[PDB]
Amino acid sequence: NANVVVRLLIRRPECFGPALRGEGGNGLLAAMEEAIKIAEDPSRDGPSPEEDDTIHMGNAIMTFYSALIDLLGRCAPEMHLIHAGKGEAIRIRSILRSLIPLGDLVGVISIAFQMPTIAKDGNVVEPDMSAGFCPDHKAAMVLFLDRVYGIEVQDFLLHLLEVGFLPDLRAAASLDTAALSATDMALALNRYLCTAVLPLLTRCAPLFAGTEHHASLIDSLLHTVYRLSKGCSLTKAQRDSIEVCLLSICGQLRPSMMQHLLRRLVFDVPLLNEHAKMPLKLLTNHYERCWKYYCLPGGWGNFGAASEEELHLSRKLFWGIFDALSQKKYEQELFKLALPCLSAVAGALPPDYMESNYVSMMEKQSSMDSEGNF
Amino acid sequence: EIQFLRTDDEVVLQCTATIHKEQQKLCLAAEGFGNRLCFLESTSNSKNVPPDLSICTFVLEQSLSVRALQEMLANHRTLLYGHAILLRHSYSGMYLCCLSTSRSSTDKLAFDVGLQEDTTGEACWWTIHPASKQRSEGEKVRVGDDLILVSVSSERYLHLSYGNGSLHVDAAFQQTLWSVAPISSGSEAAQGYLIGGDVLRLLHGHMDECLTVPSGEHGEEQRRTVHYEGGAVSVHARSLWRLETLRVAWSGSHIRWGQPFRLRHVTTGKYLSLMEDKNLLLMDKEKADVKSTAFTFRSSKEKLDVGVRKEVDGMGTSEIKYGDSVCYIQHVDTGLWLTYQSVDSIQRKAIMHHEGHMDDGISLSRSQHEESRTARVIWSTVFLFNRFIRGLDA
Repeated sequence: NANVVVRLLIRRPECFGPALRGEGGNGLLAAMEEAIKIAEDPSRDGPSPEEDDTIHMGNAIMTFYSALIDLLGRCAPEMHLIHAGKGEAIRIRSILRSLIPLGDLVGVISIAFQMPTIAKDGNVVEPDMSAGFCPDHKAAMVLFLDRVYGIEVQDFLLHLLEVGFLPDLRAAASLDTAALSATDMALALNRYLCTAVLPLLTRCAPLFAGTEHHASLIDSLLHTVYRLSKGCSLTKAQRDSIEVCLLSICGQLRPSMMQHLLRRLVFDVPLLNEHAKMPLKLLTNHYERCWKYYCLPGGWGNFGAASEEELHLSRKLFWGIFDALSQKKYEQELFKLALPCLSAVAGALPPDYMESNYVSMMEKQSSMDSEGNF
Repeated sequence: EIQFLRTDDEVVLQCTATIHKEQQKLCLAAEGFGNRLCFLESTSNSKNVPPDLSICTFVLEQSLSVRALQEMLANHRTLLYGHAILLRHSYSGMYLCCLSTSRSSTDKLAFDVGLQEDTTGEACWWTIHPASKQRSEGEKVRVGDDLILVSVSSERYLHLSYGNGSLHVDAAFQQTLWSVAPISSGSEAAQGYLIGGDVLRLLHGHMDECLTVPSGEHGEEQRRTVHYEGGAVSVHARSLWRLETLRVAWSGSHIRWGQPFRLRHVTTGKYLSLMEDKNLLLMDKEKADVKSTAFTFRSSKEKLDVGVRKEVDGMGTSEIKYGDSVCYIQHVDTGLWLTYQSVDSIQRKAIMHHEGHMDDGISLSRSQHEESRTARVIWSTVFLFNRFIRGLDA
């Protein structure tokens, strides 16, 4: 049913909309921008001479193009058939690639939303969902980009992460305030990120191996995802998806890159609240994998060794977790997940390690303060 | 009684243009060396500008079913609607294909149609479908049919692009009706007999002086005259002429006495013609008119007119034999006979006379395929390099 539909749609190219007709069509990204302008303008948006009868034409165009792209992405052949080498599947994928350029998808993803804001009186002003650009529109873009073009290059992955994925994650992490948490924008953005973006980054985890040159974007991504995980309104499925994504990425990352995330973890884990569930496992996995980096003086030959600041952080984490467990009431799962982390940290730490009297200067934990995080 | 397109038949693909409310017949053309792209050659203005069918002719190698072609890719037949055909360009020996690289002729979806060397892949193969509801899948394809072609690789029709200022041929989702015209059939050809589109030498006299133009004096205006010369010029490429008939369809048939044709000088690309001052001078494709550039082969000097003969829609009967037959050239309109001025290698001038000498008969010698190919290569290369030199000089 996919091969028939694709052939029918290419037989009648008018089905693709004026942007993609091809006789001087502006393009998908230009169509989305014109839709933004139309949805902003009152005259072209409305009839301009019961409330449900109001059709926001900008949103209508956006939804049409998003639905078309989603349908084509679903019509794209499955990966295993292409690996087997079926000529018809390869040809269908080639046709879809010809129809939709990758640059247009990247641009449409790069388009940013309009975030809700709180007013002078404290009543948050909310953009109407029935009008304007919605994350569901980008969901179809991501579906097409994953099922047709595919992300198999670290350079493409990093470029996408820098241009389109990271800004939305930052917006979600910034909309985690108490008043703005339950808003429609927040819920829609969480549903988009936890079902389209994060699973993509989880499936593309191996590409994260050789990212030494991009050592800042990875750290930004880790902190943003961790803040989103600490967010409150997230459902159980969304929380699980974030946990899986973070555990997958951190496992493939280099030992040195996780220093910044370790600095945040050593300040939140000792609380041993429910939110520490995922940090405990992340620490356990990290110190089980990269144990040679810490214990042996040589460490990993390619990776190197600790800077003794990581060692200080690790010892502080170990002792904080130990004390918190000591004065914490016995919880079954909490204890059976805290014990492996303590054991892994103890194994990783060199037995004869030097406690440096040179304490850090201006430890900026108050910078990421408990309330407001900044 | 009805003719079917068969494999190993040399044909051309035609399309109709409706620019500013007129019917303009166009043929698919491509030259192997240099530009691999495909362009359109006009055959509607045959009276004013001769068409270059030599780069428009194609040959049908194989006509396999879709199932058989898919099986093969996984690993004198008569064309039937729905089969996949392989077209080989006669001049270049390369096959029509979808290049998968677009020139961006205001159509992002469209692809470019060109020529490719290898046969492997699904780009070279094209499916033939009925363009008329009278025909149906599986039926034999008549010679006088409109055919719609779909690329196996991209499912894009062979499309004629009106939208751009110049006419283009491309692979697009819109469909354009193509008509296939039978140029010639290889099997019916008779050895030693002159057929249309042969590169040949016009040998004169016992000394076998061949009708040629002045040598490479670097003067494109001095090379425009015509004279009889003997010696190494009979082996050189400056004595090669291409005989082109005035008809598009069945242009590769057997040449008959009393059949008008145009003689084209291969290396210079200019057509033989008669001046108003009664002198033989080569002019250009743009100003080669039929009235000036039409010649005839006549068996004898007799003044009896050949009258009018019904043009047979077939290969015809063999009537002119290479070497054995002796022919006399006569201008179609003026009726004058080509002759030597006999004024003094030999370098005797070719003048165009009412009566002429008694020994004005010529002999016809066919040229090897390699030699003809090399001469056209020389012409196409000198054209491009002269353009390059002029641009650099500017």
